[PDB]
Amino acid sequence: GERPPVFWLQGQGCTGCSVTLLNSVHPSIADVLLKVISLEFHPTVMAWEGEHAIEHMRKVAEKFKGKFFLVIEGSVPVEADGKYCIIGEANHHEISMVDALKEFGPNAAAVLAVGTCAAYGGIPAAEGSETGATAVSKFLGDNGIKTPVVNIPGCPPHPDWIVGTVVLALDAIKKNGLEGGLAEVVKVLDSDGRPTPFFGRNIHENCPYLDKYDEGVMSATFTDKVGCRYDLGCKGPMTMADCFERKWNGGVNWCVQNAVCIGCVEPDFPDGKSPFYQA
Amino acid sequence: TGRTTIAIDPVTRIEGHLKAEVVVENGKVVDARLSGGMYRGFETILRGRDPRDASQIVQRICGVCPTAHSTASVLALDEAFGAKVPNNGRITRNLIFGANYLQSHILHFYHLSAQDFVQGPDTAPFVPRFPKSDLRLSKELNKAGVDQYIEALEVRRICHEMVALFGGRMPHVQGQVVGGATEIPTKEKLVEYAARFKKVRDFVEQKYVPVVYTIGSKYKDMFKVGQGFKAALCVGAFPLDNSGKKHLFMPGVYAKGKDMPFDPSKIKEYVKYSWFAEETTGLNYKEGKTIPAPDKAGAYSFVKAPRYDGLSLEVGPLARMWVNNPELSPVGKKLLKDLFGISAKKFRDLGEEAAFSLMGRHVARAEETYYMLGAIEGWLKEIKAGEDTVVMPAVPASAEGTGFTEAPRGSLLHYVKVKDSKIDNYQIVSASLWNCNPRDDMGQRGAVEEALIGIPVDDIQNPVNVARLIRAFDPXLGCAVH
Ligand code: SF4
Ligand code: SF4
Ligand code: FCO
Ligand SMILES: [Cl-]
Ligand SMILES: [Fe+2]
Ligand SMILES: [Kr]
Ligand SMILES: [Kr]
Ligand SMILES: [Kr]
Ligand SMILES: [Kr]
Ligand SMILES: [Kr]
Ligand SMILES: [Kr]
Ligand SMILES: [Kr]
Ligand SMILES: [Kr]
Ligand SMILES: [Kr]
Ligand SMILES: [Kr]
Ligand SMILES: [Kr]
Ligand SMILES: [Kr]
Ligand SMILES: [Kr]
Ligand SMILES: [Kr]
Ligand SMILES: [Kr]
Ligand SMILES: [Kr]
Ligand SMILES: [Kr]
Ligand SMILES: [Kr]
Ligand code: NI
Ligand SMILES: [S]
Repeated sequence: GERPPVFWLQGQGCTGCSVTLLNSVHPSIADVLLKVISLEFHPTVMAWEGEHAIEHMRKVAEKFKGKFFLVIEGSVPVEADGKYCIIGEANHHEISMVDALKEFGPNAAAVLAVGTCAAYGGIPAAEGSETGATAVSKFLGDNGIKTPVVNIPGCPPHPDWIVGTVVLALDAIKKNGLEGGLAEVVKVLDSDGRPTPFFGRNIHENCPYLDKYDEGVMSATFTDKVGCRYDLGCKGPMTMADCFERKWNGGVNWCVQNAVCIGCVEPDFPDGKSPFYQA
Repeated sequence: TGRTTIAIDPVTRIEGHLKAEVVVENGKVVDARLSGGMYRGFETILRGRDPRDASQIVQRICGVCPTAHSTASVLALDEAFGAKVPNNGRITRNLIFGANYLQSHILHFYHLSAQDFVQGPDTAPFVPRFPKSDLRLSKELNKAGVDQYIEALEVRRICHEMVALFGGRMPHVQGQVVGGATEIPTKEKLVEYAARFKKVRDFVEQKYVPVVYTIGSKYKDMFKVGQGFKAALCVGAFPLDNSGKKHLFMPGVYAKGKDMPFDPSKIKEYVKYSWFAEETTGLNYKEGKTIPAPDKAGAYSFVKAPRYDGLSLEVGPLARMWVNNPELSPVGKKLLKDLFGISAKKFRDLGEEAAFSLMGRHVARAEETYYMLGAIEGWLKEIKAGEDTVVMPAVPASAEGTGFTEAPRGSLLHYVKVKDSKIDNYQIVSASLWNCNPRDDMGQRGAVEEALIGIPVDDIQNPVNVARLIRAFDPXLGCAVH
């Protein structure tokens, strides 16, 4: 089959969701780029630059109207008429993330909001912020764009969650065609827009220290790995993700083993999960 | 007038949102403005929180260098809490962080910079590009470039496995906190760490450091541009003892040919040309304030303008290898001879002009990667399985602290003021702030804006050397603005 065209736009992101993708193990990132997708615009890694890069994205977008996938990393700031995130300049006119999402969002086959920033607002929308950081879905609904949106959250997401969502959706489309599969993709989303293969299970319900939680056996220093981390601030109890099983960075560790879960996949992250180091 | 203005937005194969605007006359850059176009306001987000929350929140400034902000944060927290980090935890911090130096330098040369000189396969994201892209490598060497880019994708992923072993995950480690590191190294995981380390060691020794010198030899003109102010800052990093005295990189400033010691009170942040309230200009970080002003006439950037005793300085691997003047790697000593006919033992033998050059900065970064391999070996000798790595201090009611370190891209400090057991102020002064900033209140250009002066643009249709210069500083605008 064909590798669909993908455009990856960064709003108020830290580039963490591109880096975590580079850590994908099976398939590696190179297989993703050469065999799974055609990444036509990504400002961190692409060859061309500036106005030419934007005009290349717009020619592909015109060519493949309704058929291209848009990845959005980072949140969308709406205050100051979008001046808190300018992402480009073409034709002597600056382009805000507000502009870009209104340009490209209505013509994408689907939008993948990658990371908790994009999915839910996350740290840029947190108490103390001033920029109007808005989640992608809210922004699209707010300007009346109906393109389906998939949330792949995490700060950062696990690479397997990103790759995995893409492969599920591209197989659904191969199976059912494009309208058909995207309905099958939407069918597997929870009430927060997240795919249930990865965010369907609660951390706490599956933690290997659940025995100790129930025994009331609690570690009092981080370096004591026998007890449950609850008293140290573990937010497993309110967090739906599968890191307990697949773990992180080629399986060599994960947040509950090393320290605590800070609940980075959840819509209330970070404020509703803070303080991080008290229950 | 004979002056032609080129604008590039986005600058790609950097991190974050950057617009570059140059003016070209007689085929050479004669004036420049850099615009960091995206703001989040971490310094106001953090106020009112439990201070321990900071060592997580601040990492989300930058997913490429989150361990630098973690490190800076927990040092500020350590000082503010009065926490005496255990020795074994000092070293475990060093191992978490040093490993991302390797990831970050490998990421930058191969996956950000190398396409300035190497043509990728004929598929996106490697095409389309400038029709006259100025790519000089032979079919044989270009295929070397390509295969090593692909190998480096594995090498950098392994580096993050090394970070994660004692850090919990990467990006955004859980393993560094006030008081030390959260997970004592076991014999087992030290084995997994050293196993990965060796693969990275050999790729650094055998592929990365040669390929930089090799590609430079095909671009010797690129050692002759990009000098800017020839002024550099290092603020110290990776403590080697528990007294605050010896560091792998020791502090120092270089300006006007003069080495001088580093005095942090001489840091001030100007905002005349930055989108912040005019009344917040000229503040040292302990008194810093972040009041966004996105409509302020004359301003063109979300990056403040830091100056050291009024000097505009640059930071990063060049700056550190210059100040500290270590010995060059053996492969660097040899290849500087065979390919450049140059004889040199320590870093400053390359000379001011070649070191402070577009291709000089790439060379510094490769040399520093090698140097870091030695540090990591040493700490792998020193760490001791089983010894505790953390203490559990109480949050003070009122306190302040400052953490100084060097991020892969240069000097970093976090400052925290605690009041009523909550963050009252948190100020960040980061590496790409020193490099990618606009003009200060005195009209003096930022380091990169100045290094852009005299860059050749012989073909305005293919101004490839403008971004080539910028990429040599390894910019990340997330860190510059936060
Ligand atoms: S509180 Fe955390 S460490 Fe304890 S059982 Fe739940 S997820 Fe596990
Ligand atoms: S363990 Fe918790 S904080 Fe760590 S990645 Fe999973 S959901 Fe995020
Ligand atoms: N490296 C890195 Fe990030 C930047 N610039 C910091 O500090
Ligand atoms: Cl880092
Ligand atoms: Fe700052
Ligand atoms: Kr990517
Ligand atoms: Kr990246
Ligand atoms: Kr690739
Ligand atoms: Kr890449
Ligand atoms: Kr995608
Ligand atoms: Kr754009
Ligand atoms: Kr969808
Ligand atoms: Kr992907
Ligand atoms: Kr993707
Ligand atoms: Kr899915
Ligand atoms: Kr997809
Ligand atoms: Kr999708
Ligand atoms: Kr390349
Ligand atoms: Kr090469
Ligand atoms: Kr290369
Ligand atoms: Kr490649
Ligand atoms: Kr050094
Ligand atoms: Kr040189
Ligand atoms: Ni950074
Ligand atoms: S960075």
